[PDB]
Amino acid sequence: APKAVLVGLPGSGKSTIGRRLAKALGVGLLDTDVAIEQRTGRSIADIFATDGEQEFRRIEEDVVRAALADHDGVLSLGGGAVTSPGVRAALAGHTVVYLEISAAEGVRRTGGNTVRPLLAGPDRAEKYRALMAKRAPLYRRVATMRVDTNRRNPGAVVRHILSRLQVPSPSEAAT
Ligand SMILES: [Cl-]
Repeated sequence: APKAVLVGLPGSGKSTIGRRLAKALGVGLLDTDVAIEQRTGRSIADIFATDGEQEFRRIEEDVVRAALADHDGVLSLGGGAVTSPGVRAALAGHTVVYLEISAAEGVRRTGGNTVRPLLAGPDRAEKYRALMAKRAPLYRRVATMRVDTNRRNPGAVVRHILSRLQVPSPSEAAT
């Protein structure tokens, strides 16, 4: 079972924190979005377009269940997995770390390298705030560890998580 399943919105630093965390623990990193493409031979977009959302969500659910069963390291969950009731069921009992950010932090962090994001018009930011309103409540439901990642460096976020994922040395009996 994973040492940690990471969840959060775009902008939360999920990819960089996942890698860093796996590095510090010395464990494997498995990303469910990448795993779906590796198991199907098709892009996320292709599956959506041709089989439809519900079927994408069944395929993802299967992948996530397998990963929770078989992976021992860090599991980075794709952004919409938690909309699936079966995913939220399958997560129960696991260690689930929610990289929590505000709507405003997220907007700022997903603007890219352009210097004047407001000039492209409000639609991208509006769609981002909508997503957060739909996903955030689901992430708070499934979390076992919430981590405030607003204006914190990824290094400090990794330390925070490691301080709360400690494993005692085994007893002589255990050995
Ligand atoms: Cl680190």
